[PDB]
Amino acid sequence: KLRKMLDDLLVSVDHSGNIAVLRTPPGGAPFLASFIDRVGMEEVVGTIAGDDTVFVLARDPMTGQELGEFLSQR
Amino acid sequence: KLRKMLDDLLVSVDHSGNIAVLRTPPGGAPFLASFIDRVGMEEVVGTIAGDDTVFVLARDPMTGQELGEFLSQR
Amino acid sequence: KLRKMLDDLLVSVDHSGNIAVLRTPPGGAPFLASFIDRVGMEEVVGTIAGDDTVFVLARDPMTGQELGEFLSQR
Amino acid sequence: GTREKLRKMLDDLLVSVDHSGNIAVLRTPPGGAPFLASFIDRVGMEEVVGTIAGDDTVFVLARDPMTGQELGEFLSQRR
Amino acid sequence: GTREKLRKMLDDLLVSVDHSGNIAVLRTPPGGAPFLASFIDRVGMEEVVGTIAGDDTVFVLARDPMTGQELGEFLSQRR
Amino acid sequence: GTREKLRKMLDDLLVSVDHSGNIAVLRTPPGGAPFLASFIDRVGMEEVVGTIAGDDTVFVLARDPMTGQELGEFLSQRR
Ligand SMILES: N[C@@H](Cc1ccc(O)cc1)C(=O)O
Ligand SMILES: N[C@@H](Cc1ccc(O)cc1)C(=O)O
Ligand SMILES: N[C@@H](Cc1ccc(O)cc1)C(=O)O
Ligand SMILES: N[C@@H](Cc1ccc(O)cc1)C(=O)O
Ligand SMILES: N[C@@H](Cc1ccc(O)cc1)C(=O)O
Ligand SMILES: N[C@@H](Cc1ccc(O)cc1)C(=O)O
Repeated sequence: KLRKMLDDLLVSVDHSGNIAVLRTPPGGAPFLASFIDRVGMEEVVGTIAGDDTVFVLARDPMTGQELGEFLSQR
Repeated sequence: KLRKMLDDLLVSVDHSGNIAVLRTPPGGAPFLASFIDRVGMEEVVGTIAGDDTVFVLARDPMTGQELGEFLSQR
Repeated sequence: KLRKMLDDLLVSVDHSGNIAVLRTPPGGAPFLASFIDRVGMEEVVGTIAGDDTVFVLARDPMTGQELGEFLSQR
Repeated sequence: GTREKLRKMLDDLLVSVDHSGNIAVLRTPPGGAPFLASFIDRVGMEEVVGTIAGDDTVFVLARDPMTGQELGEFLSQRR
Repeated sequence: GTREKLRKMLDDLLVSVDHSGNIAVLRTPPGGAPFLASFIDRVGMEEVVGTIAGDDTVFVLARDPMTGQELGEFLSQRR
Repeated sequence: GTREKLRKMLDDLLVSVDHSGNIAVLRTPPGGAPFLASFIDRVGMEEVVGTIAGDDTVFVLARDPMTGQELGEFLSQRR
């Protein structure tokens, strides 16, 4: 469950333009991001995970702030 | 040849705003992206590869959709 | 010091839209990016590092060009 | 606390443990290896010389004379 | 099919093979190591305890009593 | 020049060196392991079979019969 992953891994959410930024604990980004990819959300154009940072690309016309609010809401 | 790399590695292309998103098979993103970097395309501001996802940043005024169409066309 | 890291690691800076792109020597991206993260700059929404490429997301209304100019200026 | 945290990390991320020679091999779910390995590093195991995470695999190097197997067992007992 | 795919992977990604002790070391082109290693994991080699990919290098741990060299040879013969 | 560059790399990135068996283990600051390891690869050490970088850790495999320790010492002497 993404909801469960998000309580353990989502340290914070931020945004700018079409991107939602998710912060995780150290090394957490690929574990969280690949789980997002498996959910298969239509508004999620794609994700890239660094070490502690995920960039999630929102499908126009959704903004990165809206997208990040939906992930933070879970 | 990028054309050849793209038939073996490009599972799909997507976009939003100034970003083209390329999906690859598992672990394929850095192999595909670094090969894009070596091509040296003026409209490609840069790329970042995750595991199975490449973000390619299009130079304004080109959009991520146009850029992704040119890569998908190869 | 970020200033010192930037002379050793910043090969070039580029931009498009809300993103500043930093190029590093091979494998340098996570070393440079995590150091940016530790600085904690309010306009930096987040960073993701690939191998030789950092994407830095600028907080609206700052552009990726302005942000990249401030990093290049250090 | 650190121990309760390690135990929960291991329970949620450690799919299996294996070994060969002085290496213990941890398997995780997809993307999980840096998350798990980062934390292991942070607990400060004297018997661990170091770790490297891939995507779903960690190699944990055992400090001589300990073996990869013994390392693995130590970790399994923390679950 | 899996074998034809492994063979093509190896032909296109394996620049060289080397070894030391219980480790086989695969070299790839730039960025190629996770692509190759992911696939190796997926073929299910019983003689492989696990793999870790860097950027252009994979370490493949051989299951005791097999050696890194023997592993390498097995892989070379699949090309 | 390559040597002055290696020396500066090592001085700035090598927090510590350790070993077990045929592996030398390099510790770096955060994110530093691919930067350091890339460069090591590029200097062409005959005694190095290969390297893999994580985030803050590199495993350097020593070419038989050299040991992880001896490798480490060689690198320490370049600082
Ligand atoms: N936040 C960036 C930079 C980073 C890289 C390595 C780290 O250990 C920490 C941060 C990323 O996750 O890609
Ligand atoms: N698509 C993201 C997340 C991801 C990370 C690890 C994976 O194994 C799979 C997907 C990326 O490539 O960075
Ligand atoms: N520039 C991209 C692609 C890349 C990946 C692996 C490399 O070795 C080089 C480049 C990134 O840094 O993610
Ligand atoms: N098991 C290897 C190879 C791998 C790479 C990428 C993957 O998505 C999956 C597996 C590692 O974790 O490095
Ligand atoms: N060979 C090592 C170090 C390396 C890191 C990044 C590179 O781009 C190249 C080499 C690895 O694959 O981890
Ligand atoms: N030391 C391990 C685990 C690790 C992963 C991510 C980190 O940010 C820190 C440590 C490695 O370098 O792979």
